[PDB]
Order: sequence, then structure tokens, then C-alpha cells
Amino acid sequence: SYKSDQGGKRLPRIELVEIGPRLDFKIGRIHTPSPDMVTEAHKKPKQLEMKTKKNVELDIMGDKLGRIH
Amino acid sequence: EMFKVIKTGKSRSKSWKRMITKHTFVGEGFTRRPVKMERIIRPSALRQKKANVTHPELGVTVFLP
Amino acid sequence: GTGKKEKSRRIREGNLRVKGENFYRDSKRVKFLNMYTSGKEIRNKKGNLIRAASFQDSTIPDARVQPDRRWFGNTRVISQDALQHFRSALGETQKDTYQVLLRRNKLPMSLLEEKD
Amino acid sequence: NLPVTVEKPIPVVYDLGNLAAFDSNVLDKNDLDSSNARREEKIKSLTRDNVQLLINQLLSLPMKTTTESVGGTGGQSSVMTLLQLPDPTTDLPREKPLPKAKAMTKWEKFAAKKGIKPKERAGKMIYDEASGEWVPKWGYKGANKKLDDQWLVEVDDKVKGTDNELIDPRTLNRAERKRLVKKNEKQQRRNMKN
Amino acid sequence: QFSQLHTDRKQISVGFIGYPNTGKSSIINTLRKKKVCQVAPIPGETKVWQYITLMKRIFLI
RNA sequence: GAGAACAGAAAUCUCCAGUAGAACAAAAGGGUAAAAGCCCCCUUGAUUUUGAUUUUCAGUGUGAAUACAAACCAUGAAAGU
Ligand SMILES: Nc1nc2c(ncn2[C@@H]2O[C@H](COP(=O)(O)OP(=O)(O)OP(=O)(O)O)[C@@H](O)[C@H]2O)c(=O)[nH]1
Ligand SMILES: [K+]
Ligand SMILES: [Mg+2]
Repeated sequence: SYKSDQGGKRLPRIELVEIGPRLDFKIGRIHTPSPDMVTEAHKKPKQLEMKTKKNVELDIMGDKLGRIH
Repeated sequence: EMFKVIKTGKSRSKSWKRMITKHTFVGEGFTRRPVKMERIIRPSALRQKKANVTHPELGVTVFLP
Repeated sequence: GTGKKEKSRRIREGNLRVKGENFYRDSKRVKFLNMYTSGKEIRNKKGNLIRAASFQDSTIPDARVQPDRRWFGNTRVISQDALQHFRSALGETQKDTYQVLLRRNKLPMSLLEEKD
Repeated sequence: NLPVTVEKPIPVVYDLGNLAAFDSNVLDKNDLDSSNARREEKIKSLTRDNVQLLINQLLSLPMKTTTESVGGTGGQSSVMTLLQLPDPTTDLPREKPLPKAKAMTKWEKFAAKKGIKPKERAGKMIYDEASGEWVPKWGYKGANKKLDDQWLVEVDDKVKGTDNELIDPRTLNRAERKRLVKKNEKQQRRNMKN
Repeated sequence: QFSQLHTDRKQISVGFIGYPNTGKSSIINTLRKKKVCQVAPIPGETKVWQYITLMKRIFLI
């Protein structure tokens, strides 16, 4: 990183120095999963996250608030 | 000693309701149960929110929630 | 009718079942409805106490508090960063008339309610 | 004073949770083939532009500061300012499947049917009336094994008339305890089989 | 809507308060579509509280 | 493998060689050697307590179990576990 003189003191100028390794991969062979395995591997736990509920929010103070229409 | 029997009915024949005679702490967001389904009674005059707490160190007493 | 019998109903839909459990009531329903006639004491011919009235037992309990180091530890603490966040948030709130308070968060409001 | 505003025809996308930047612009085969000696310069310039864009996004991300001093748990001190990375956008397969929900055991089904609430489990210390001490109700120096150490045991009236009269009652109670423990283990194995 | 916001409470109660002769009993009768609370032009007709079941989860007082 | 009164096929001490052929768990087709083996020191707290969060229950709905996280706790010079 270097001083930029045009992005202020927040956005430095970037430079890259290669350190290796440099590699060229030719794509020889493939083997793809079955779609049920794809879905099983992309399932999410959802245990940690709070359940969403309509018209119910949490404010900055942490109070649970309900909306009335 | 803890509970008092509260009789209901015109002829006072039912005796399934109980009243707590000691002081209680009910907490925040307390709402009374509907009277038909209210077995345990904690009257509002006996509910407490604060106490006089004495600290052993420094020898003071403070009124705390 | 054999199909209308209580035995046949259970096939369609031993010691666990209680008295009065039928098509209309489950066990919990039976006990909740028996609450309205529960509070009576039982006495025999001689006048002894077969069973005391509900919530009217006369036995004196052994009221003791055991020694434990959980009594002497801090139960609630708040960081300086959290205090600053809640102090800033108290003041930025824009109350809407159509929002109701469902549950109030437990906070040290004595430490948060500082006004110049 | 080189510029820090990389302009790109096709707008690039970011996954700041994975610290990745993806550009789908046009790449020529001639400038990237091994027959070209400037392929390294072209690739370095393209990667430099993409890294500049990614660094701009990262340094424009919100920052967290704290007031706690060093030597405390947490890892962030007062002088450290930390970027708040968002959740990763790119989806990747897991290494193991999600933990299955275990089926209810026989005790759990019976407790649900009969309305038995779980015990509060405050502690393992019970008060002993015969002494003036609190003792563990089970385990190391527990109160469930005091009959073995009891100095005097009265012989039950019902044991008489059977050949098990000569047996030490402490031995009999230890055998009953071990039988109960093995019964509990067999019930656990049965639940695991079911 | 209030019942849905308190769906974990198994029932909610709505208490009608206000000045005498403002129409609390009339409003409750309107909601029930039946004369379940006594109504009069003279103030002070209602003298004690009264529970009315509007729905399975909604009570009026 | 050699040396040392009782003391030899088996007691205890000393030296050299010693990839683990010992002792711990799993059933490696590559587990562990300034150890994951043996001894010593510190802790007996391990069923802590907080949660607007996950699942279940309740006529006692701001409670309890339960999952997860955090604050602590133990030890160590520390990294850290
Ligand atoms: N025009 C008109 N009259 C109403 C309305 N609501 C109530 N009233 C009349 O106002 C009078 C008061 O009725 P109540 O229902 O007894 O009012 P309340 O508040 O319950 O009075 P109390 O029970 O005595 O405390 C009645 O005679 C009603 O007929 C309304 O919406 N419009
Ligand atoms: K009236
Ligand atoms: Mg009225």
C-alpha cells in the first residue's frame, strides 16, 4: 500500500508483487454430485437465527415491538 | 399457613380458589388470569417491587429494585 | 353397538388412561376440569384425615439453604461499550403511534437515564 | 500519485464475507496465451484493479472500536479497529450433514403422556439430618453408598426363612444397586436400538 | 391482530373503560350482535365488571 | 548384553544398544516418544448465571428443562488449552 494523494488518507494505492506459485491448470476430468446430495450439502441449520414474525420488530433498545394496522 | 381458602358460588359450596397470604414478587409484564381460570391469587397490596438491602462491606443500606 | 364401545374407539384412533378420559376429553383436559371440584378434604368414619385439602397440607417443611459459591458471584454485568450503545440508543428512538410494547428489555436504567 | 478509481465496463460483484471479488469482463486469448510475453503484465494489471476495488469496499465497510484495555479476554483492544464483514454470499457444500433430530425415548413419550415436567436440577448436595453436614447424594463420597460403610446393620425380618440370610446386607444392597445400573444401561441400549 | 400478536398467551382480555354513559356496554353488545350487557340512557347502569366471550381466544370485560 | 554378598530362570542398583516390538484407545491401508505413556504441582468449581435467540411444557404465561452463544472459572511465564 502507498499514499494516493487523490483518495485522501483513507484509500491507499495498492500494488501487487507476485510471490508464487504461478500455475496453469488444464481441466482434465470431472465428477459431479447427485442433486439430492447437492441439496443435503446445501441445507442450513437455522437453529441459531431468530424466527421471523410479521409485524414484530426489535428496536435499538432491545424492546420487542408489535405493529398495529 | 401459606394459603387461604376462598369459597365461590352463591351458597359458597365450592372451595377450589387459594389466596397467598405472604408478600410476593410477580415480576415484569404481569397480567391477572381470567377469574374463571384463576386458582392462585396474589393480591396487589401484597406485591413487592423493592427492598432495603444492607451491604456488609461499607456498612450502608440502599433501597433497591 | 360394538363399534360405539370405548374399547373400539381406541382401536380406531393401560394404566396411563385416567377416569373420565373419553372421546371429548384427554387426560390433561380431565385433570383441568377436575380442578373445579378438586379442593375438598377426605375424612373417614372415625374422623381421621384420609387426604388433606389441596394446597392445605399441614406438614412443616425443612427450610434450608445449602452453602454454595453461586450465591456470591455477580449475576448481571454490562460492558462500557454496551452502556455507551444503550445510552446513545436512548434518545434516537422515534416512537410510532401504531407500535405497541410487547416485552421490555431488562437494562440498568439507573445507569442509562443520564440527562444533561 | 496514481489514481485509486478503477473504472470497469461490466460491474463487478463482491462477497466481502469470503473477501472475494468477481469480475465477468471480456478476456482475450491472445494476451493470455503462453505465446505472449506480456501475459504476466496483463494478469497483474487485471488482478491489481480487482484488488483495488475489493480494498475500497473493505475500507468503506463499517468499523468496530472498543474501550477495553489489553490483557483482557476478547482479543480486541482500544487501539484496534476491526472491519465488520457481512455474512458470506457464496454458497458452499458442507463437510457433514446436519445433526438429525433424535426420536423420543420411551421415558420421554411416557412423560409427555402423563404430564411429567423435567426436574429443576439445582445441585447434587442434600442435607443429612443424622449429622450436621451437606453431602453429595451420589458419586464420589456420595450418600447413596453409606450403607456399605455403616458400622451396624439390623437384619430384616423378611429375609429369615430363606437361604439368603447368611449374606451380608451390604453385599445384597450393592448387588441390587449394580442390577439397577445394568437395567438402566439395557434400557438405554434398547432405546438406541429403537 | 392483537390476538395474533399475543398468540402465545392462549387468550387475551380487552377491558372497556371510560366515562359513564359513553357506550361501553353498547359497543360490547354490538361486537357480540346480541344484548349481553344491560344498557340504559341513565348513567351508572353497569355497576360491576362482566366477562363476555367474543371468540375462543378473545374476552371482553 | 554385561557388572554388583544373600539373589538361582524371577527381587534391587549401574552402564550401552534400544522406532516403540512397552501402555492407552480404536479395530489404519500413516493414532501417541522432550507424548496422548509413567511421576510431581495447582484446582474439588463443573449440576456457574445471563440471554428480546432454538424446541417442549404450564391455568403458577418475565418460570423450568432444552440447544446455542456470551460473561466467568481452572491452569500456565506466555502462546494458549
Ligand atoms: N346515538 C348513539 N347513542 C348511543 C351510542 N352508543 C350508546 N348510545 C346510547 O347511550 C346510552 C348509554 O348507553 P350505555 O351502553 O349504557 O353506556 P355505558 O358507558 O355502558 O354507561 P353505564 O353502563 O351506565 O356506565 C344508551 O342509551 C345508548 O342507547 C351510539 O353509538 N350512538
Ligand atoms: K347507562
Ligand atoms: Mg354499561
